[PDB]
Amino acid sequence: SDIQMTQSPSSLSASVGDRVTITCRASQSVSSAVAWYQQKPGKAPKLLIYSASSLYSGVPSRFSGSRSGTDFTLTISSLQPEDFATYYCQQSYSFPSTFGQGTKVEIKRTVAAPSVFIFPPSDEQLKSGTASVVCLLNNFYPREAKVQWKVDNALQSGNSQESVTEQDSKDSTYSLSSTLTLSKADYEKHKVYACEVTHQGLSSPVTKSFNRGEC
Amino acid sequence: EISEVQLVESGGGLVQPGGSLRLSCAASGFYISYSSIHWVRQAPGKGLEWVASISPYSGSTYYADSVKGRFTISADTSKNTAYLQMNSLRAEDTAVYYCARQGYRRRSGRGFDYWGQGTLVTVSSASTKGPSVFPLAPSSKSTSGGTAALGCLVKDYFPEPVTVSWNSGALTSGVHTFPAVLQSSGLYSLSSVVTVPSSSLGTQTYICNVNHKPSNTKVDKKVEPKSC
RNA sequence: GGUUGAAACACGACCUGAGAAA
Repeated sequence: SDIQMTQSPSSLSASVGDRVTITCRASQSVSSAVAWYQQKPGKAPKLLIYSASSLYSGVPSRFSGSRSGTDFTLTISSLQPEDFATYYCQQSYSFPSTFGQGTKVEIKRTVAAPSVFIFPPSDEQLKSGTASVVCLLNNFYPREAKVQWKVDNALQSGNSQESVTEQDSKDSTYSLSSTLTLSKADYEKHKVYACEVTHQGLSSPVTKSFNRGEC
Repeated sequence: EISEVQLVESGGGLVQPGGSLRLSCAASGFYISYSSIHWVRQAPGKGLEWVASISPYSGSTYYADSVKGRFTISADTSKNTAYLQMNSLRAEDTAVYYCARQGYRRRSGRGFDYWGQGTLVTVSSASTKGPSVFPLAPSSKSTSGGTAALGCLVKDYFPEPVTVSWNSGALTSGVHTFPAVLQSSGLYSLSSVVTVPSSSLGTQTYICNVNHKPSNTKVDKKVEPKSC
């Protein structure tokens, strides 16, 4: 029966200057042998707090930690825009060491409408039998957005994928790509390709279009 | 010179199921003999999972149940390097593996104060494939938010990762390189885009520099408005 | 439980306390 670390909340969204707290409960006593880390996606975690309440040398003073029994709290007293990350607690009271499941911290800010761009497939790609059509939504907030593909005014389904950047470290926006994949034969059969974007920054949905082969 | 604490990892990459791999963690700025060294891994979309550790003075070793009997941690103090030898690899072992230094007790308790950069281990029977790179062409007729946009589409590559720069790194403002997406073919694709002044198209050159080390692919692609 | 030896075990020194497997 390994010690479990239960983190809360699963995610939070707070503005610059806000006080944020994250908690972690150990399933049994871990004394004060708890560390907190900050991790950017795909990067090494960084040590913030050790022995429950001690600030690691060099870490900014807005971070602090505290213990009450088996409940551990990480506090950020005044959130900064680079503080978006997943934060993890860890117990090293006994082997095996165990980690909490992470709390994702997002920087809340004002609404920003996306700028929208559509890209036809290149002639070079078509020669290999597949066509990729790309829609870009640039520098928007919040993250939620709908992208609808229309081919000759017919709504598309099941043939696109989306990817999103992490938040901008300066102004907290996202960008998003939507890629529509068609066979060359299907691409050549139709004329008008359109990307329709709905987002709370836009009063009305924005559609970008091109005509195949028409410059 | 200033002596910096550094952990430099190597040895990761693509390995067939049932195969073996040895990861290395070469340390500088401190003598590994006097620290506990740990391995921690992170599977795609999952959290941190502690894997193994080795103790100073004794060389005692410890393992997570998930790897016990298959993985071996060790340290060669004469090379200031720690190792994770991994046998009988399964798909569930696919992850970024990190080595970490447990800090000095009086200054950091048991916290892990320095970490390696991570190395990706991919357990799969699939073959390495280099990407194709296609232009995302811009236009002075296609402006939004006061800019034009252009980019490069990097497609059908395996395993991760690829990296993209623009104009050999001289162009960074407005660049967005999206996370890779796994296609139904089992190959990855991503795009990298940049917003630029519409007045600049035709006065300025935009080249995307694509790197896929697993295949030794280095590709530069000029992105220009089409003559139309 | 805490301090401390570059130190969770092994190899050492301590503090609190009836006892640090408390």
